[PDB]
Amino acid sequence: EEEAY
Amino acid sequence: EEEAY
Amino acid sequence: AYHKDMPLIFIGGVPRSGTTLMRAMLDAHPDIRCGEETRVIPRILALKQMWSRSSKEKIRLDEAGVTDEVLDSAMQAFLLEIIVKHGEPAPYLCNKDPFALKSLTYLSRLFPNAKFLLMVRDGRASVHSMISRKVTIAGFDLNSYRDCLTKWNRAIETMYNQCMEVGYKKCMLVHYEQLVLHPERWMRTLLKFLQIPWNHSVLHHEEMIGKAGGVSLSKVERSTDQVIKPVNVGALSKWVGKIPPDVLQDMAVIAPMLAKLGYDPYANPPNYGKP
Amino acid sequence: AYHKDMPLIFIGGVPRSGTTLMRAMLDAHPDIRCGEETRVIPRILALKQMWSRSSKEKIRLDEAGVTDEVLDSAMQAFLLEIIVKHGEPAPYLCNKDPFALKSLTYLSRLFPNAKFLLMVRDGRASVHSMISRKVTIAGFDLNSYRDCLTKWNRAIETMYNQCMEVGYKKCMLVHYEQLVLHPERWMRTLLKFLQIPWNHSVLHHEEMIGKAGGVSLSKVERSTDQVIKPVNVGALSKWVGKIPPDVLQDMAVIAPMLAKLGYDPYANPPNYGKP
Ligand SMILES: Nc1ncnc2c1ncn2[C@@H]1O[C@H](COP(=O)(O)O)[C@@H](OP(=O)(O)O)[C@H]1O
Ligand SMILES: Nc1ncnc2c1ncn2[C@@H]1O[C@H](COP(=O)(O)O)[C@@H](OP(=O)(O)O)[C@H]1O
Ligand SMILES: [Mg+2]
Ligand SMILES: [Mg+2]
Repeated sequence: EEEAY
Repeated sequence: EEEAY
Repeated sequence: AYHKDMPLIFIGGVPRSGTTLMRAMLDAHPDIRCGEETRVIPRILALKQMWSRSSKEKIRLDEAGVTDEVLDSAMQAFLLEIIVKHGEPAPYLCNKDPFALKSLTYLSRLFPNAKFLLMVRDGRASVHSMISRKVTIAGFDLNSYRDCLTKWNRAIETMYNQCMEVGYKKCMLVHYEQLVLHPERWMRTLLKFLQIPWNHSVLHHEEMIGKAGGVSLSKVERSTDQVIKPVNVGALSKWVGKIPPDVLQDMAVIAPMLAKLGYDPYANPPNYGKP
Repeated sequence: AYHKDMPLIFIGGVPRSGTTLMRAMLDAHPDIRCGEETRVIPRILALKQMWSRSSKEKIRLDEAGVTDEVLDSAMQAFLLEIIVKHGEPAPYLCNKDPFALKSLTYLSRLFPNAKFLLMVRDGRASVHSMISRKVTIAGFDLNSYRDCLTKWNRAIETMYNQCMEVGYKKCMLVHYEQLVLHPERWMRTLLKFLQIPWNHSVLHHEEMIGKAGGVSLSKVERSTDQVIKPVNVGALSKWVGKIPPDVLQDMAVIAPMLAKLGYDPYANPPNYGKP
């Protein structure tokens, strides 16, 4: 996500 | 889908 | 009236294992409504599972106040709205989405009085069904019997282990071959397991098709052409002779769940039993 | 007490556009709680959006009884459970998730009395911020100012168009530069737009950090170290001189939203104004 957004 | 399942 | 402690029924299993027949037979009971596959339930459940598995993401959600208890409450609210509103009301609501039981243990936690029915079919029958009928499933390469059996094995094992974890009072293995061979015996056992009183109309599901308090169908679902017929033993062993010999030789290695679930991996076909 | 018709506030925009500051300023209002970024809200909204865009999939869900009305009820219940339960209760509930406003029009339909704040910042400032601080956003390539300004452009265009569609009573464009240059002027306009009484504490958000009825921060959110400080004009044009000259030359081609939003695409920097 993962990513910060 | 999208696939069937 | 509906809430998270209501007695829900969740039918599932790997696709092409008689899940539509199971829910159609229960739908034929006048006090039970299951309805057609929602589709959204497996996806939101699988989404939720991706968040909880990542420990990195789980920390970020807990720091935002989006704890397990908050998520569960939102999951509960979402799933109930779908389950309750997508079909007609009934004393006993039911849900059939095959891959929802990949989150069986989690669904058991969200819904304490929910009971589960894991449909189990010979993997060679289910794999031959999806390949021959060209049923598209995510991950399942329909050119390869080896690949599909490997994915069948992985899928059914995950659901089985969860079914076993919750126990015999919450989950029940339902063998497709046994269901079609002895439909009265099993439907009587099933309704006793679900703690719903007996109604003979479950044995005439074909006569309840499209009827009020009966079996609602989807014109775009892949099991509709088969379920409209009465219960028969016609699809027990249509798979035999169609699987390649290298796969047949490796069958126990590819699909060790066959043996665990009482299917002889080297019988072509097994003796499932006779009525 | 909470329901779908309640007066909600949704803050959003492209990440690195002063959305955390915006929500923190509102969190300093004793009657308003916004809290931390939920993270799940944009993802479930995005998931939903994919089902409704696909006309093939929309047919199948409707054939299963999972209609717009059913889905919209399920979404309403899920989103309210996150919004209400992830933070402390308050008269005016708020939600800040930057990309939630990619479903602005949909949220306006789901929540009829909800009001929206679309934060707008000079795209060159947002892109520079996300690149220099290494803030990862899905689809944004942080090794390219060109690619980030293109993705910025597409994102803000989608949200801007939806903001203008719902109209001036439902959505208000809020220019970050104007907010930091004239914080009393704009907070007064915002609270009048939101129909919430004026309270000076919104201008002392740094004194309400971690306090009861104040600003709740996440220790792993990327704006926390800036938002603890008082409002300043220090981040208006840190981007100037940091963008490559090929991208500077192509600015109006890459980001036509700059000019649409009142930013000069060849001023380095524009005259945003002075306090
Ligand atoms: N009335 C009925 N009697 C017996 N089997 C049935 C049936 N209706 C459907 N089935 C079986 O259920 C299987 C599909 O399961 P699912 O609903 O999980 O996709 C099909 O297998 P085949 O495709 O091998 O014939 C089909 O034969
Ligand atoms: N108290 C404050 N005064 C002015 N700007 C602030 C602020 N707190 C946060 N910001 C700005 O908000 C931006 C991040 O926005 P978001 O919260 O939407 O990601 C940051 O830009 P920079 O990273 O360019 O400094 C930061 O400077
Ligand atoms: Mg019924
Ligand atoms: Mg407050």
